[PDB]
Amino acid sequence: EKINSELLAMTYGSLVTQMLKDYEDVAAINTQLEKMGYKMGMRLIDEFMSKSGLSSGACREFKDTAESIAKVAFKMFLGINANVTNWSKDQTEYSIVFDENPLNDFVELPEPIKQKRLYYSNIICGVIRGALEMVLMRVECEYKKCPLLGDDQSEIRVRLKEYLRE
Amino acid sequence: IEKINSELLAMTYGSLVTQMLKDYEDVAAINTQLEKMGYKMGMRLIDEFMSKSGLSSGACREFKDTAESIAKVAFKMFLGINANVTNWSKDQTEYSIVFDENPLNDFVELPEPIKQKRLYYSNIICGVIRGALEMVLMRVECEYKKCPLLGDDQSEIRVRLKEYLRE
Ligand SMILES: *C(=O)CCCCCCCCCCCCCCC
Ligand SMILES: *C(=O)CCCCCCCCCCCCCCC
Repeated sequence: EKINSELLAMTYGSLVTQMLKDYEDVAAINTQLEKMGYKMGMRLIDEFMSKSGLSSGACREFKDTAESIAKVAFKMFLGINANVTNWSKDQTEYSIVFDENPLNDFVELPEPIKQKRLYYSNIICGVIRGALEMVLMRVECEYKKCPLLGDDQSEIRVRLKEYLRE
Repeated sequence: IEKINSELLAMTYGSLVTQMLKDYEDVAAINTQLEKMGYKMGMRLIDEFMSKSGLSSGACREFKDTAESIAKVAFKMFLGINANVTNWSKDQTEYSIVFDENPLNDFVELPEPIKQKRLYYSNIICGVIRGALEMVLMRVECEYKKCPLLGDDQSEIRVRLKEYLRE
């Protein structure tokens, strides 16, 4: 709902504001926002699985995670419609692109923060990594494009590092 | 609202409190900054609440009216919490909002020295109340008095009217 989405956006906005006071190094902020999401995603995967109706085999292959994240997870948690593009030939990498992001609403980065490329929503990358670890996939996930930095759309890259064994 | 969105909000807020708790020696300042974050949010949120709640401007004429509006409508709409009003003052300028469950508190355990320092983990709620009511021209003071994370039997938030404001 819009009001709960506004409330989440403002809460996360308070977090990023706090990080900008507590850290002088934007790279450090990016790293900690991602580590914060990582812990969340390990806990969020259970809510996603139950409320999505997906089975374990919907998560057997790395290739399958693109549609689940872009078409289900993004709508469920952020109300965003995302698309999958830029597949690698070996299908170990894909990009998730989207033109809207409720966390970005009413946000304006000061010029030095833009030039140093803060990824305001970097927490999303951590959530993906932590969630996918729980279905036994170790991935790297990083932002490449964000309209707050003057880019034409948002793009997040997801790369498979290894399949895990329990 | 829905569990997955409420869990997601609880975890995002939890990362905020966790980041602030690095400043472990001035817990009072943490309480205050959490309130100021809520204060700014509540000024921005009040208009949306009025719209989704269907309340008119005259629904907010008297301070006594805010108690049911916050405890019974806002708390359900924003946190999924059912709350109750108690401990009215004789002149109806003070009431408390009491509740036994709080989704922001889920799976949270404060270390013993933080409990002794009386962190109010959910203090952002007090600021939301203060900022929202300012927009309907009430200057209020709103503080936590009891929280189960500190060993209390329930949550209690005190709301006190300081003055009716002028446009
Ligand atoms: C099998 O393929 C499992 C799918 C993994 C679900 C991933 C959920 C992540 C969605 C992004 C949520 C970002 C929330 C940010 C909060 C501030
Ligand atoms: C007229 O007097 C109407 C009363 C104003 C209602 C204000 C709504 C308060 C919202 C409380 C919930 C705080 C949410 C905390 C988010 C982390």
